[PDB]
Amino acid sequence: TQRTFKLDYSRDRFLKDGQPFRYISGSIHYFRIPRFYWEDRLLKMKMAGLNAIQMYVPWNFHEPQPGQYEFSGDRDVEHFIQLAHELGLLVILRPGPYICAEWDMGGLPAWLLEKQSIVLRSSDPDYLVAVDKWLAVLLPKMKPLLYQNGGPIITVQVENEYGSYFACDYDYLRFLVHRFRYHLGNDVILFTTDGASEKMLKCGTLQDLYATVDFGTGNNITQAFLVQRKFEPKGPLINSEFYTGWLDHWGKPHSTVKTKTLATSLYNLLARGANVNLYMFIGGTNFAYWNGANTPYEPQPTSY
Amino acid sequence: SAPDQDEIDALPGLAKQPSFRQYSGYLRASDSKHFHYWFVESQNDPKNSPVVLWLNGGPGCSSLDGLLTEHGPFLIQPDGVTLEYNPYAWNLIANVLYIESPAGVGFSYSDDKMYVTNDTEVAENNYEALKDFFRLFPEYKDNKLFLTGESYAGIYIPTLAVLVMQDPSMNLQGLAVGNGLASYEQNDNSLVYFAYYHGLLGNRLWTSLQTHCCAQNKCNFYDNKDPECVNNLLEVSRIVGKSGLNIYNLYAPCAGGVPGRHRYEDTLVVQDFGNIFTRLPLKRRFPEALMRSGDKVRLDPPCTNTTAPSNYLNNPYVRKALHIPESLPRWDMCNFLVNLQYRRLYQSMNSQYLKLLSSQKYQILLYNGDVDMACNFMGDEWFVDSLNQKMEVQRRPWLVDYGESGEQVAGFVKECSHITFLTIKGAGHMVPTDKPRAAFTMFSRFLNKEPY
Amino acid sequence: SAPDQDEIDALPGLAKQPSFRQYSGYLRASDSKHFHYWFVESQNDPKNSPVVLWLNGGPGCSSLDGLLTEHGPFLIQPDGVTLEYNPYAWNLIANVLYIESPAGVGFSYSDDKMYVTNDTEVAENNYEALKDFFRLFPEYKDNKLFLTGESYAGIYIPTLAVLVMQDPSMNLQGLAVGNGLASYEQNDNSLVYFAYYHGLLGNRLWTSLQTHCCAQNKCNFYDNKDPECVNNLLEVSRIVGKSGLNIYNLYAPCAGGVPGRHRYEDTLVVQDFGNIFTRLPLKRRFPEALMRSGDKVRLDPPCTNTTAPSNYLNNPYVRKALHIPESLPRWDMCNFLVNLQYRRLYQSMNSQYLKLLSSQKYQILLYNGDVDMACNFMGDEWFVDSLNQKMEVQRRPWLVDYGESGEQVAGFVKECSHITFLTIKGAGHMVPTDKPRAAFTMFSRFLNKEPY
Ligand SMILES: *[C@@H]1O[C@H](CO)[C@@H](O[C@@H]2O[C@H](CO)[C@@H](O[C@@H]3O[C@H](CO)[C@@H](O)[C@H](O)[C@@H]3O)[C@H](O)[C@H]2NC(C)=O)[C@H](O)[C@H]1NC(C)=O
Ligand SMILES: *[C@@H]1O[C@H](CO)[C@@H](O[C@@H]2O[C@H](CO)[C@@H](O[C@@H]3O[C@H](CO)[C@@H](O)[C@H](O)[C@@H]3O)[C@H](O)[C@H]2NC(C)=O)[C@H](O)[C@H]1NC(C)=O
Ligand SMILES: *[C@@H]1O[C@H](CO)[C@@H](O)[C@H](O)[C@H]1NC(C)=O
Ligand SMILES: *[C@@H]1O[C@H](CO)[C@@H](O)[C@H](O)[C@H]1NC(C)=O
Ligand SMILES: *[C@@H]1O[C@H](CO)[C@@H](O)[C@H](O)[C@H]1NC(C)=O
Repeated sequence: TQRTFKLDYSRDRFLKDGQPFRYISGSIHYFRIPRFYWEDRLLKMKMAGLNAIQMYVPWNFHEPQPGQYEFSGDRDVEHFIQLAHELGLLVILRPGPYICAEWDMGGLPAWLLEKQSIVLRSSDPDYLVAVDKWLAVLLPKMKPLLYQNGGPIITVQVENEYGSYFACDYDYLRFLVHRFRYHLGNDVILFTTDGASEKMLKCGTLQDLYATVDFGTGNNITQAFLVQRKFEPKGPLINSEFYTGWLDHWGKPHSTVKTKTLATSLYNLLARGANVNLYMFIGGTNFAYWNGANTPYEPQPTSY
Repeated sequence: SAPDQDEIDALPGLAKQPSFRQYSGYLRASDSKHFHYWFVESQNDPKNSPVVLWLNGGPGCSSLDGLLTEHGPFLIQPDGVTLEYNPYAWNLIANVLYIESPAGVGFSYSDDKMYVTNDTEVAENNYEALKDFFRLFPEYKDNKLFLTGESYAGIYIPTLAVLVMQDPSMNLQGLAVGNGLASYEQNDNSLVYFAYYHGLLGNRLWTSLQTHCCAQNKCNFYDNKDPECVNNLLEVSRIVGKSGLNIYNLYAPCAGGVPGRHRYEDTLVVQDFGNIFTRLPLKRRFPEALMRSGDKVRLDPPCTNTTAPSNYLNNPYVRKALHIPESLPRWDMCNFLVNLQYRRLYQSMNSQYLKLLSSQKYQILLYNGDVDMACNFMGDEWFVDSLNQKMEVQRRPWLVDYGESGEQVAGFVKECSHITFLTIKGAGHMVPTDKPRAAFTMFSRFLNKEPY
Repeated sequence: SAPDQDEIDALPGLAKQPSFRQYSGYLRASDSKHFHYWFVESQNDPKNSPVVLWLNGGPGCSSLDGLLTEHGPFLIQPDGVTLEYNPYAWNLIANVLYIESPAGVGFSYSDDKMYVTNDTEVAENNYEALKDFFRLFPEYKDNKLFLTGESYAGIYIPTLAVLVMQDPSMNLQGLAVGNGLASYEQNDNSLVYFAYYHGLLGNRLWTSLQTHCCAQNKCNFYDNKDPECVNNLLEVSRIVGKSGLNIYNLYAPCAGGVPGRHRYEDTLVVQDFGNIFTRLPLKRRFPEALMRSGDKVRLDPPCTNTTAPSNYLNNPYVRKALHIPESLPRWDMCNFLVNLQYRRLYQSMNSQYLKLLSSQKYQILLYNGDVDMACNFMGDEWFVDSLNQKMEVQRRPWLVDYGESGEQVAGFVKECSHITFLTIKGAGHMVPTDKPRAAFTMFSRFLNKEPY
């Protein structure tokens, strides 16, 4: 009756309690929706037939000021995970520390910028120290929620399109991976997500860490999973963010993608037996200053 | 601490970057000479993992062979472009430091470009390189240190070990030598026996050998002067070298074939390390080879295809990443010129092993692949028996378990206090290439001093 | 002509039916006994292709092993359901007749069900079966006939050959024996040497053996009575049998493992053919095994997984297709009871080989896998050297070419007029399983009498 979840390299899949498994997940951000309504969306997610969720932990949402942490009520992410477990949903946790996500500063707290020349998402000693401290705070809360400890957490993302960042630091990724293994244990399943082109995986992937890609309906699916397999010859095919829609910008016309086109693409992905997460399943809300920005500057609106 | 200018940003041909830190640079040999090093940190808790030094043999061959092709953290696939992680790599439980020694081998060099050297100079250069290493990576001085190598490193390692024994700053915990040449006499004799009992000589040759080279139960295959005896030994060497057998693995195929055409281009491949039958009058086929300008010569092991490793190390992006001065010429696993100009000085390893055994503080293990003829297991078991040490465990076989496939025999082990002999069933000169997993299990139990 | 009732309509588990004709039936052994045969016609011009008889050894093992697992027209995949054509099958250039002999082995039987027999009875039954075969398939009487076999068939074949030599109707053209037991004395001696030179004995054991079992250059490992000598030999046999080594292939894995648990169910697996160390006082572990009713016992080779072949031959649709009476019980590669009740009569093959050499009309070749310990190559080379024949070619190695991979060494060959010794480098007891292609090239040049 012991819960043995691990990747099955032989049969290109997951194994859950000895049984073949692949997940069909949707993204839900507990923070872009008020806690009053969490259950609601999650139940709808269950009613849609998803068996897992893929969610981000925004560092800035819990530590607005250095050493000040908020984790209760609307701030109680752990309660959100527990609620998902109570609904019979599994959880894919994506704790960053950078999440992108059209969210402010990719989740990183603005007070990091108190060092003017500090570098984010690099081997900057002060950045690495702050990241480490955040992990040492957040991850022990997630530990009892791990699948092997009886909770809903089955896999953990370490980055987000790291291949798009200029640094191409593999020491940084190694440092993150060592700290994640240290705080969470060797049992955890760790994965990455990057744009579906080998150029990004070049700087995103890492030994001792599973590699996945993301892509929407405007990508050759065969080519995308071939790209993944070039980095993961064995194991499940995974699209961690199969885009069902797209973000908006103020002034830019609202992006719309036809429903049934997404449906056809989703069927195609499913027919390969891969693991897919629908980003986003619910978008929720851009509160007071939680929006992000692109370059050339174009802020995302309140509606998500 | 670590030299940032030596750290490896990335290695081309690898799809996913290593999860452990790895450095590549140069260590201070004698002022002009600068050894080429490649350090790879443990894949689990490197800060507290033992430090294992690796040296290849030759003399004149690169220690990057054990890394890129035997037990390094990654291995070159046949395409010579892609690198695949090795589930049986030695770097899974230890911090391995590979050293291309002496100068001129691989990426090692010297200001004066004097590739000629000798046992004493190589030992002094190795000791100075180890001191520099410990001064460049002070954080690993405390880690348990082990000296390992293969083939000709069977001479290098113990002589260097005597030097290591004189430095209290180095935490020497034990030593391990794979298929080492303990004694040219014991090696040549065991080789002749091996050849007869492995169907390489024949009863006619065997009878002649016993008649012209032996006393009653005493055979002299080392410095025998009997004319027909020497002729028989020359025939034996002809058969071992250029009749088509793989001196590194009797039971393995020959890469591209040796008894066919000698060469297909103007590049000559030499496979004589000049360490076998040294006291026998050989034929000077080296002067027969053209000495004209532009005649490129390279030293490669017999029936071994070095193409892949060369094409990797010689790849501009890899050479750049590995901080290798663009000045230095092309890369080869073994340097012909180094071997040709090498000066052998030691005769037997008796004194070295006696020096190491006198302290009785280090755990030493010698392991031999049972299909090798360059340093056959018999010669090393004879040597170790001739050491006349106290027996701690009577010879017996040792087992290894493979994924859902039951227990299997990996070899035999003889244990005397602080020194052990072990065979690896089915492995050749490059034990990690033939029996990766068994090599890893034995290495792990050695390093961890867990009795078998 | 051919017996229509014996023809094979089809064989289950095979996706595409054979392109050559194949029969399966029974040949008249002594009136009560009826041998089980399996004839497979050549895949090219069978009407004019030579007839090669194949016999396995034991004593008490099925000749269907060489077919379904060594050099038959098809091989059983690990699933034990599917059959795949073999690109290296002996039936590519010859008509091979496999005979399960003696009665009781495989699908052979007798009215009286007297499985007990002896060398002379087995030879007479084989001769009567050959006569019946030639009377059932008169069209192949003219085809060149060759007698081949393996292991214990090293006794069977030459004694039977003497009978074959008395029949002018059989077109005996030559004979070939793979890893045959030419002499228990020469085999035990060569085995002890093999064990020492292959790291199986150790210097302590070697010294004791030389002290208690040898004259000066004379060793007696056959009928030595010295007490400690016999104890050392018993230890040797313990190590060879039940320490984890594969007596059929030193360098190969052990199927499921022998030094683990003895058995996992109420089926006991015996791996002693009782042909080795016969003059040595063994321990009666057979009475130790339970004799109670329902204790099923089967004879299988050490570290060999016979499951697949059994599950194929024992499959109702295959048994039906192969015209096998439903009465007969389950199928095993070797019959324990047959071995237990077997009576060995011949001591050495000297007289048989002298009888075959006196005619000087037949081409004979003995080939041995260099990693076997049941009938090691050394014992057979010694035997052949002890035959004192005229040397025609001094011992040398022979080559074989593989697809775009250059020439390779396959072994060594000694040629005396009409009789030759050959080694197969890398092959075990079942040479076709370890070196299929080399086995085929050697077989082809033998049959075609093309000198190497
Ligand atoms: C030693 O290893 C090197 C590794 O690169 C081998 O080189 C590769 O050899 C293969 C087989 O000969 C070549 O494949 C061939 O490609 C041609 C087309 O160019 C095709 O027509 C042939 O049928 C075959 O597929 C491959 O191109 C070649 N690659 C390189 C970079 O050299 C070399 O053959 C090995 N030699 C020995 C003696 O082991
Ligand atoms: C000897 O050969 C026979 C050939 O049939 C082997 O039997 C097969 O063994 C494999 C491996 O143990 C079995 O596969 C297993 O299947 C189960 C599901 O039933 C699965 O959970 C395991 O992970 C594995 O895949 C296979 O079913 C079995 N088939 C038959 C017909 O027996 C046997 O294991 C071999 N034994 C030895 C000692 O070599
Ligand atoms: C994707 O690319 C592969 C090969 O690059 C091709 O076979 C396939 O038809 C393409 N499919 C789409 C939908 O572009
Ligand atoms: C090795 O070569 C150096 C070159 O100067 C020489 O000084 C030294 O004496 C040589 N070694 C021996 C043992 O002679
Ligand atoms: C073999 O057994 C038969 C059984 O009747 C017997 O007649 C025969 O004499 C035996 N062989 C020898 C050589 O005694």
